[PDB]
Amino acid sequence: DYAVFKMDDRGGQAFEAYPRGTRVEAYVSEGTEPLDNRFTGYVVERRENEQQGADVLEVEAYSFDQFLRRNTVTNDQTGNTISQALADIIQTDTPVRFNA
Amino acid sequence: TVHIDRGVDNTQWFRYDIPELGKEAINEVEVWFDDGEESVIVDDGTDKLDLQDSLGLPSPGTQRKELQRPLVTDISDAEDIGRKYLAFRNSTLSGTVTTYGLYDAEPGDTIDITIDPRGIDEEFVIAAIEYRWGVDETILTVVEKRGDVDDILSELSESVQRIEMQGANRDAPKNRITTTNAAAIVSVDVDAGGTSADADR
Amino acid sequence: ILSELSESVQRIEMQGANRDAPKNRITTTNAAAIVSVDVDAGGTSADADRFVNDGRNAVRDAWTGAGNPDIANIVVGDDNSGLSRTNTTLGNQTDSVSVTESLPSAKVVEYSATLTQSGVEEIGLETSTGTLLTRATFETPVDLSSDTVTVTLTVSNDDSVSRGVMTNDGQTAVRDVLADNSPTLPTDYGYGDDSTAVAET
Amino acid sequence: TVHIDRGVDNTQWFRYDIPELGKEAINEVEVWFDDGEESVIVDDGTDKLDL
Amino acid sequence: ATIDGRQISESTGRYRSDPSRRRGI
Amino acid sequence: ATIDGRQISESTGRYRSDPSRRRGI
Amino acid sequence: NATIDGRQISESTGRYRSDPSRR
Amino acid sequence: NATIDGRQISESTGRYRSDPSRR
Amino acid sequence: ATIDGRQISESTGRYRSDPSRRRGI
Amino acid sequence: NATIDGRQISESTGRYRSDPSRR
Amino acid sequence: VDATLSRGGTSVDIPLVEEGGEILLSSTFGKPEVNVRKSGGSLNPRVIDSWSGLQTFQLVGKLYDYSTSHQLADLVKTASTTPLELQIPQDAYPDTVTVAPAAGQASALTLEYPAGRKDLVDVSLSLTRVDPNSVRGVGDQQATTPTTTGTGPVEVTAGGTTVQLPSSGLSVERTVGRPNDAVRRVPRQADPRYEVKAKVTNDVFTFSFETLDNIPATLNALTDNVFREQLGRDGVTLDFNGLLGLGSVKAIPVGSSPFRQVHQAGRGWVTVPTLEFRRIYSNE
Amino acid sequence: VDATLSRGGTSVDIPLVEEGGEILLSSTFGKPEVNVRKSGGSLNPRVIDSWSGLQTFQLVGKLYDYSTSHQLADLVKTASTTPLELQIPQDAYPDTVTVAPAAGQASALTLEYPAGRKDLVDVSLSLTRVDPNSVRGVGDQQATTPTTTGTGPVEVTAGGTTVQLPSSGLSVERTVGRPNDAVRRVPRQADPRYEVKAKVTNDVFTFSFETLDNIPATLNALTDNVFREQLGRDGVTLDFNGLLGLGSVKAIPVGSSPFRQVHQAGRGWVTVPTLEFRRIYSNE
Ligand SMILES: [K+]
Ligand SMILES: [Mg+2]
Ligand SMILES: [Mg+2]
Ligand SMILES: [Mg+2]
Repeated sequence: DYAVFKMDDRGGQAFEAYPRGTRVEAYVSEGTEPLDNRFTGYVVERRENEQQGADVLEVEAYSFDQFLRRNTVTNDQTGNTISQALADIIQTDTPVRFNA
Repeated sequence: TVHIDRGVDNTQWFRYDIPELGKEAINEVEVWFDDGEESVIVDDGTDKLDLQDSLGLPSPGTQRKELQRPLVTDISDAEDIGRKYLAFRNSTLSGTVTTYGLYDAEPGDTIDITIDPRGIDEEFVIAAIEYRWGVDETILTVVEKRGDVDDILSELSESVQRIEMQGANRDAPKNRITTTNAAAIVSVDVDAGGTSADADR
Repeated sequence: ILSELSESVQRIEMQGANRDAPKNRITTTNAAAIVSVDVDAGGTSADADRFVNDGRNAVRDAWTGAGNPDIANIVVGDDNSGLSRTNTTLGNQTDSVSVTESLPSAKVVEYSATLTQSGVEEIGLETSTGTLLTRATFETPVDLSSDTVTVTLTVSNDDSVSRGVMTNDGQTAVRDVLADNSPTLPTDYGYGDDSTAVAET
Repeated sequence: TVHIDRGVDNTQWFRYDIPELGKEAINEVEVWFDDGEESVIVDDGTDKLDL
Repeated sequence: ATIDGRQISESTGRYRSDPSRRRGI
Repeated sequence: ATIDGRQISESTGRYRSDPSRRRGI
Repeated sequence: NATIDGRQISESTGRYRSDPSRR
Repeated sequence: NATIDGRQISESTGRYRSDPSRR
Repeated sequence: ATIDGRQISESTGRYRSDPSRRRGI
Repeated sequence: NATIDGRQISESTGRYRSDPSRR
Repeated sequence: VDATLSRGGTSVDIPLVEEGGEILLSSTFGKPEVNVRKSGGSLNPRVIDSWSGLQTFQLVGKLYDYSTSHQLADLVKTASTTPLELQIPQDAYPDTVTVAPAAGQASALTLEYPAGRKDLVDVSLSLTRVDPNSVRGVGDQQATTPTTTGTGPVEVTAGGTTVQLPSSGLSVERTVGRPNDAVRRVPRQADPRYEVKAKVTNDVFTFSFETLDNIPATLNALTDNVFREQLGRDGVTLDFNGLLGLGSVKAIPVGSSPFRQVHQAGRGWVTVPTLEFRRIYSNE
Repeated sequence: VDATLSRGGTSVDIPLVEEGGEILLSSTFGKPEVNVRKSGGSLNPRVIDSWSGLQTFQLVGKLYDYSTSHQLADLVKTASTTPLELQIPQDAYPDTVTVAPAAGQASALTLEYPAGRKDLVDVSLSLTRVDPNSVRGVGDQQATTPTTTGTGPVEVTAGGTTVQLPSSGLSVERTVGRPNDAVRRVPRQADPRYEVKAKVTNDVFTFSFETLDNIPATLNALTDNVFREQLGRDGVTLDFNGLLGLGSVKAIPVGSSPFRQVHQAGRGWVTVPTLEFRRIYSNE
């Protein structure tokens, strides 16, 4: 899961707001409907380039599925039910909240 | 050791593309060493804690890689392997700046770059330099250069090579075969009643 | 395609590993001291200053316990060109004078000398061995006539480093490295368990 | 478990690109296991006979 | 309209590698 | 005309991978 | 305006242009 | 004249054009 | 204008492989 | 009509266009 | 009556006068940011309107002195975060609109100094309406037209040779624009955001004349020293010597058709329909 | 009066005569190879000029002989490394210049044979100036116009059916060019390099006429046999039968609009504004 935001910048002022790992949320509203938080993630890339006179900032952000992806099973669930395994793995090997 | 006196003043750039590249960065490496018989964790605390506070996670935001270097018997060497892995994956500025001239400039040289629209006013190391005739462009890569698909491919290629060459006795008896090459041309001339052939094979 | 290859390579990479192996740990920690240079030549501030790579290395080598920089001379010159980290010498040295050392506060040291020299474009701090620590340049030549040159070096924490800090005592030590003033150089390392956020104090 | 009540009516789409993807597909997998000392063949007879 | 193949391939590299970076390596 | 690098790379993905699918993996 | 397989490759840069000076 | 991320993807072929026969 | 994705990918393959060829394989 | 290294990248869509209503 | 264009303390009045049935003001209203669906299974497309609109003003008029014309060129070309304000003397418009030079255009301002006319300059302005509170920028670049008090001929200097342009049929046009400024869509305002960029502008001088005597020498000197030479990083010095109150500019002929020599049947002279110079770096 | 265009022993004098105040000779000077910076932190761009310029000659004139007209077409279309040399009767030009047929164009030469106008051919020539010493290539390809001495109608043969074009309002236009030749920038000198390529040229015949009698039969025969058939690798035989001294050519109509039937209010006949044929492979 990823998001790309495109912004105008001046004197690199907005570039400084998006260090790697900083929290980004995207909210959406159509018409008079209340804001829905549609994406939460962290910045992985900030890019600023010359686009025909414009100073264009791209912010690229990844989300929580990265933590399941970039982690490994540490202890062995041989002789566990899938229930017991899910509990063990998520609580030991991932930084996310477990709820049985 | 070297500085380029003719900097890139605000009037002397005409295109730039300056990112922070943090796509591939991780904060934990575990290196297995000896005959896979001992292990070391290289632990970037800062990045884990920052991801926790940022995202609101219940525990430090671990992102991990596992390596096996089975010929390494020294723990402090295994640390260096892991440290090197983290360092080469870290977030860095890696911008392009487009200017003119600078034929004397080399990678490893330092240069002053001022770009007011970008709020840049710094002395930078040149990572790469590219000269284009025709469009008459000098393209500076500053701080660091990173690849794209070639980075993925080279990392895989090196890994494959390392696993392929395991168990090879490097003190093995050498043998040699010589590739050599020679050719004879057979020319054909055909004459029939004083008339030469128009084509022969 | 790449994911499948990568997933395959990783599986073969880790194949011989004992996952009940003895585990060891190395922590990656990061801190920085900013040293700020101010140059005053008879009431005129320098337009630019660099703490040169030689000066950075002098402080680095001193921190390892090799030996403190012996700051001896203020050197003045007649060339404002090519100011960089990479400067090992003044552009064109015209005069040299022995310093008086003052320590106005913790974290700051002042070197000052009385000097007569026309057309001063550049000024520098120099050790007994000839190592340049700073170079500063003026946009317009300064005529000095028994005028006091002051070079002020101020030590500070780099507040951009997340979750690490150089303490007030550490910044004082860096000052004492520059001032030859018996610094409390690194001799030990500690680990603890209080998680209260880092401060200079 | 969840249904999006709104749907996509014939007036609500405005571009589409629907393939059947089948360039990766194979019909036999042989797995070596137990330090490579035993093997099992997984056999998709349908695709083999259809080809 | 003559299109430079080096320019296209070098410009698009960022985007070609991104799906892979999203998935680990 | 400004061309979106994401859309070029995303559109052409099917065609970049096909030469390898033609050869197995 | 350019397409690959019916999908637009033109970037939706939100930049205005307006009629040149008449002369 | 076409750009990706502000860089030109047009080749600097040094080939001339000059305006056609008037008719 | 309609652009053939096969033609772009076929034409540019030359240049997509060069960065990796520069680095060995 | 566009070319990379002399090869046409335009698709040979066998699709007709004909002149618009005059106005 | 008369239209005011101002930026802080600087103010220029443009008479908005023309002959007969000529267009003095054109205002275009646009929705460039509506998505109308190109396909879908209905007879008629679905749409979405979700962004700021376009308003463009095209002003035509005449100026009665050259000094004001140079002030107008300077006012249009200047990079500043201070709003450029336009006052239109017609009831269908509000008293002040905040404007940018035309959003992506090389030619926002055209000034023409036609032959046979004195103290009478043709003005064409293209302006884009922007949100008054969304003028955003960091940089500040005061434009100056070089001015002097002479009477002398227009002189082109390149490679140590000076060419005096013929006075006969001599007509001058200046185009000015700021194409590197970004005018950008905003979600729920009527008007777009103006990103003022301290970046390269458009400034072009176009001359037309008849070459009547010393014809080979005049044309050859120009073509030898300007067109058949490599000018390097430098260019032509273009000196007006006080004609129109203008001074010395550094320039280069750009592109495929900046100069043309025209020979007509039955005529003993050469026409130059265009000699076109773009202003280059010298504002250090 | 006359301008001479020559290549070795072949020489064509073109009268350079026209009516009233028509443009006989246009010369455009350019610098296609100047790099003007599109952006940067200056008000005015930095530039670099490092390559050859461009000089283009456009010659309008008349020829008084159809034989000479065919020689001019042959001369322009021929691939040869022998310089094409142009002599212009005006003092602003050097006595001879080396030329290429217009660099990228399908239309370097237009020859018009209008209705009325016996022994008057309208000539338009576009030529690019090239370095006399930098004419490079391998192959010679002599272009021959097929010539014969008949009187007969213009005949169009396809699939064993022959259509005779109406004499009424008949106009012929021929267009010739060499788009496959490279005119290439060189550093450090005034004029570009000419790469002569023994490759495909442009040769097009356009007809305009009014179909007065046997209207269905005449038009149907052309449309049914040329436009509604597939012609394959072969094409149409276009035979002039000695009109303008021309003979038999193999051609095909190309594109969206090579042929038009025009019907006008209150007229009892059909106008063909264009019938356009391109010459196809025929040399062995
Ligand atoms: K001390
Ligand atoms: Mg033979
Ligand atoms: Mg300082
Ligand atoms: Mg001391």
